[PDB]
Amino acid sequence: MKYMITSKGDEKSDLLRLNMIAGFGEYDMEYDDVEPEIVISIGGDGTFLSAFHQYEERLDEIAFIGIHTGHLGFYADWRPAEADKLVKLLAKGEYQKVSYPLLKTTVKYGKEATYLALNESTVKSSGGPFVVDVVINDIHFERFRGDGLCMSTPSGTTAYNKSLGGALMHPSIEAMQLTEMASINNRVYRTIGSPLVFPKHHVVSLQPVNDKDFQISVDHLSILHRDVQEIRYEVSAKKIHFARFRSFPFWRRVHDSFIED
Amino acid sequence: MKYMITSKGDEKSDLLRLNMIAGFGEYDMEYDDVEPEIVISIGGDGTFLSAFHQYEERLDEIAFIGIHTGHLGFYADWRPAEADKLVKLLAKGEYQKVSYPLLKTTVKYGKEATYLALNESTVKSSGGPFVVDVVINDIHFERFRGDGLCMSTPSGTTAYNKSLGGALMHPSIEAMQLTEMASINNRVYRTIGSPLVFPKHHVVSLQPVNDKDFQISVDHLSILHRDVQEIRYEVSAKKIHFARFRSFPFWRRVHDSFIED
Amino acid sequence: MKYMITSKGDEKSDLLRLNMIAGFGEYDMEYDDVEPEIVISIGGDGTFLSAFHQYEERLDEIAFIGIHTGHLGFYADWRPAEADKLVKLLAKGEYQKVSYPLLKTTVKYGKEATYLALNESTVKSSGGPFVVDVVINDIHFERFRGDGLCMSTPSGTTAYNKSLGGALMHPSIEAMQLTEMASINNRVYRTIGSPLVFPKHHVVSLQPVNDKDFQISVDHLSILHRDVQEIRYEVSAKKIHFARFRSFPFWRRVHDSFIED
Amino acid sequence: MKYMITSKGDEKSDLLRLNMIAGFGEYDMEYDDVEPEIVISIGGDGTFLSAFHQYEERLDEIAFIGIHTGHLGFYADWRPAEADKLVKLLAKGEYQKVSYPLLKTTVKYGKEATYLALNESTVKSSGGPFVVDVVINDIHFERFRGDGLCMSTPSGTTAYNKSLGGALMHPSIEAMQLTEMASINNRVYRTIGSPLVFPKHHVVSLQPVNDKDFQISVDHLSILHRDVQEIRYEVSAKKIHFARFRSFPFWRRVHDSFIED
Ligand SMILES: NCCCN(CC#Cc1nc2c(N)ncnc2n1[C@@H]1O[C@H](CNC(=O)NCc2ccccc2)[C@@H](O)[C@H]1O)C[C@H]1O[C@@H](n2cnc3c(N)ncnc32)[C@H](O)[C@@H]1O
Ligand SMILES: NCCCN(CC#Cc1nc2c(N)ncnc2n1[C@@H]1O[C@H](CNC(=O)NCc2ccccc2)[C@@H](O)[C@H]1O)C[C@H]1O[C@@H](n2cnc3c(N)ncnc32)[C@H](O)[C@@H]1O
Ligand SMILES: NCCCN(CC#Cc1nc2c(N)ncnc2n1[C@@H]1O[C@H](CNC(=O)NCc2ccccc2)[C@@H](O)[C@H]1O)C[C@H]1O[C@@H](n2cnc3c(N)ncnc32)[C@H](O)[C@@H]1O
Ligand SMILES: NCCCN(CC#Cc1nc2c(N)ncnc2n1[C@@H]1O[C@H](CNC(=O)NCc2ccccc2)[C@@H](O)[C@H]1O)C[C@H]1O[C@@H](n2cnc3c(N)ncnc32)[C@H](O)[C@@H]1O
Repeated sequence: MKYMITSKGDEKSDLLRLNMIAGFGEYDMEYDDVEPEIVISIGGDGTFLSAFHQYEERLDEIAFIGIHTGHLGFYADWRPAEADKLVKLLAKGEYQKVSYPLLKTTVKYGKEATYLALNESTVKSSGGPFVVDVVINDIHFERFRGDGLCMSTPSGTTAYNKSLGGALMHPSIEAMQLTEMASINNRVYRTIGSPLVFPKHHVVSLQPVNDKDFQISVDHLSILHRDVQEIRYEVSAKKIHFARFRSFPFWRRVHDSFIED
Repeated sequence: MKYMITSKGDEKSDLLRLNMIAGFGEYDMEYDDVEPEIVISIGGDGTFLSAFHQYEERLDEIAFIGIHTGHLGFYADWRPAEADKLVKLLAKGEYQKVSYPLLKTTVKYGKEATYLALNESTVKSSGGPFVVDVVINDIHFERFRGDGLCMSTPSGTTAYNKSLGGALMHPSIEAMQLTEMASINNRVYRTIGSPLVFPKHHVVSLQPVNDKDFQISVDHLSILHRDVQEIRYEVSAKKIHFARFRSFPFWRRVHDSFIED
Repeated sequence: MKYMITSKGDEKSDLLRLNMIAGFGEYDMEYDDVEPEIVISIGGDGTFLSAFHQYEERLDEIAFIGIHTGHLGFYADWRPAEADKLVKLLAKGEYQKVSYPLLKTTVKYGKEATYLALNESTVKSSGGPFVVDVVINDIHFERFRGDGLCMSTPSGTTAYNKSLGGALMHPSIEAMQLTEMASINNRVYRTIGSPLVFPKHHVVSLQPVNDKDFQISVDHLSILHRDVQEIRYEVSAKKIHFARFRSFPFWRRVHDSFIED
Repeated sequence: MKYMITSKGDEKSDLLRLNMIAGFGEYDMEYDDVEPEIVISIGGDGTFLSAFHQYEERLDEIAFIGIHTGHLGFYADWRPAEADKLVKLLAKGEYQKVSYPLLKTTVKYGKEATYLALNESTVKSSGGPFVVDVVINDIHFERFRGDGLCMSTPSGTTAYNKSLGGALMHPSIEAMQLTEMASINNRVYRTIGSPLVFPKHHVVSLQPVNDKDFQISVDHLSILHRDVQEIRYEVSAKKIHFARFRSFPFWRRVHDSFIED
């Protein structure tokens, strides 16, 4: 029905976008970037991430599709050569939807801000040492000293989380994963070390010890937050929906990206 | 109703066992180690593991309880001082049950053997190099060369899995986790490296490349298997049930064991 | 002969400093913080690091001593109770000196700046992605994409380097060690992963790929450098000298700090 | 002068060997596999390792050369196409020698056995738990519980040591590196975790706690030792010598093997 297309903005992606719009013009399809029902991202995973955040207030009404004009992306998992086939199948419709879990981040001050992540949310200090108390379902778990912390969605586990030693999780698992960035461990300072995987309805709370200023990232976006009293992580009730047109299993996607393609 | 008690076999555990039996004699409780409904393990996690495997054919009819006479165990999570309180609460009954997921291992030859794991199942070679093809839901994922592989239950993630870099997973997540033991990675040999977390109904199959003899462990038990054609891992449909009498959250149990107690 | 004493600045360290000065007044010892021959640091390792950098232009004329008024430090390895014994032994003299290797960092622009490190020097980006070409003795070794890189002295290996997975090296080895911070590794991006240990006279050069702005740290000090053409690492020809009065072996120091004391 | 050639034993390596012998027949070169001065290994690193151990009692009289008929090896670093060039340059002589450090392993019982390693020596248990006390220069450093331990030469650091998280060390550094295999770390059990790098004249001693039977490997060779009282590691005074005919820097060799070739 209603659809829009975002572009990475290079020549290859802009022209693929115009060609798909022309191809869409031959069906009962209406270009609408205010209330689209299909969002096509042409570029890479960064382009797809921006498309998700552009429309994160209408996630239940939108099915996303990614086309990678560079190397294979984990979200942009369609090749440009299949664009005409994609146009045809999209126009007809009757496609199945698959849903991936998302991460909710709440930042409290001394007022509240909430953010939704498709990959992950990270916390680092403003410049000095990073020290937070990690509280799991109101239980004090550890005092973390180090570079920072990363809380990843399942589909995010192949991104920053992977570089930090985290496990790769199949996205059908409604969970979030917390990994450490360079923790100090000696006689007096102790962290768990291992990645931690949390189910739905578990709340991980980060509470400042001394400094209350933190650089908080949500996917690409990174903002300095001041006078922070708490950072709360939990699996969101909201999910992102993908239009699926053929089988591209997650573990094959992992294989193609990290082992060989 | 019917109950039995296993002991580590040292003086401390044998006498605690006899005292609980005497205390149980004052209620409508019958000692039966053929068809018990409550299985009390007195000792450590190894003692608890043997109790589980002693009765793994009646898991749906049994609630397990562990008493640790040494350091705190992840399964034997009751102190000996609470034994009298445990007797009293057990006798009355009306206790809630909590269930943890289990791992099913199938070993095929050229005939079939199946095993149930509460912690993990590992595969190593008989002596020479270990090389297996890793197949996920019939998709060839990687050729693994190294010391071996470990497939862990959620409650097993704090055991061997943790020492191999795996993530700690809350046991409410029905999953299994595959970690690598010292993989070779160079130009010609590529593994994923990261731990992999699999949901229910995903089948991980290990298939020999040259040598077909493997040392396979299931919890404590380790057996040399010969003429192996395939090793299949999946989350079991069977679950282990614990009698719960108070709140001892998993993440607090993790905290008490690895951070401080 | 000539000596000075730096203090962490809390009450405990200031008063210990005044007491040692009073005790030194009973010997042929002259307080001189312009050209001291003995530099006593009272506080922690951060205090010792500042003392080293305060006098890094007279390293060949100075023997350093650290007193830890908090937990045991790797550089401040004397307890406050031994201060009177230290005064007496220092005044007499005839102490042996031990030398630790240092790291030289050269930053080139489009002009040159050089820095000396006792712990390590790290490179991170100004905000966006960090991408550098790593060149070893003029040989292009890898293109590094990730959070950053850390080059550690031997005595620094128990500090940031340790938290990044680096090896602990005995300080008698004239070397530097390069560790990765969260590198991306997929089909198209490849780093070595492993820590790299370099002997004297090997030059590791970091060369920008796109962005030329970098946040460069040397021990505690962190500075944003702009218009960087190259960052060069090599083991310095200069060494830091410690006054030794009893045996405190490095591996015992490692044991006391990380295993138990 | 005197020379011999070992072969992997496949058709490619046997015929290359015969062709080099025929080519050597045109110079003042004598085939002697009793007291050779040049040892040519044709095959892979395993073939080279066997050549080293075949002649480990005449290391000071022998210069080794490796030809890799498969993928590039770290010791067999010459291609078969250069065999004729190698024959010519070898016959003339006047080649430079480069030396790599070696590892000495002493096994004491209740009698003594000593072994020389070019890659590494590892210790594992006979079947049950592996527990040893790690003693560094007579100082008790840690009690290690886990799968085992690996002590690597510098040139060995790119082999098993690399798969265990160890650092890659340039072979001009006279050192040995100790890495852990899956150590248990909790409240009651503590190891250092990090790889440890030891200079010449440091002695690392492994002492049994309960079981005295250990599976000890030296390069390819693996032997069950019984009634072990101590395992002692130190950098050997003996070195292996390579004939060098052109520049093939170690870090380029690392690059070609792990990054790209
Ligand atoms: N260019 C602006 C936006 C950059 N990123 C977009 C992305 C992405 C992504 N998501 C992936 C996924 N779920 N599974 C596997 N692949 C996934 N990709 C892949 O990652 C690559 C791109 N990303 C990248 O170079 N970032 C470095 C960076 C650092 C600082 C600022 C900006 C960029 C590409 O190949 C794509 O295919 C944003 C995402 O970087 C991830 N990120 C951040 N820091 C690191 C790190 N140190 N190591 C690994 N990933 C990191 C993080 O997770 C974030 O959401
Ligand atoms: N004694 C015969 C039986 C030994 N093990 C019993 C157990 C256990 C256990 N389960 C735990 C859990 N889910 N979460 C946290 N804690 C858990 N425990 C804790 O682990 C300790 C005991 N186990 C141990 O020293 N094993 C070494 C070993 C090697 C070879 C043969 C026999 C023993 C104790 O403190 C207990 O509290 C069996 C279990 O060893 C685990 N295991 C095996 N190898 C390693 C390793 N290299 N690193 C870490 N764990 C290992 C594995 O996972 C197995 O199921
Ligand atoms: N307070 C201002 C100055 C802080 N640091 C002083 C120091 C130190 C030190 N040197 C040590 C050594 N050679 N071997 C073992 N112990 C050694 N110490 C020990 O490290 C602790 C102190 N340092 C620390 O919390 N820093 C966190 C930090 C981050 C950002 C800004 C400021 C501080 C103390 O216990 C002492 O005993 C400076 C040194 O931090 C090291 N550092 C930096 N980031 C990390 C990290 N993520 N993980 C581990 N170390 C880190 C680095 O290496 C630097 O030179
Ligand atoms: N085939 C009989 C003999 C096998 N090995 C010969 C070798 C070698 C070698 N030395 C290398 C070096 N210094 N730097 C880089 N490359 C180096 N190679 C490379 O390693 C590959 C070969 N080796 C291998 O598959 N071994 C697995 C194995 C396990 C159990 C029994 C037999 C073999 C090849 O590509 C070659 O190019 C012996 C050496 O295996 C090393 N080894 C042992 N276990 C592991 C492991 N889990 N992970 C990584 N290496 C391991 C160890 O270190 C030993 O000395």
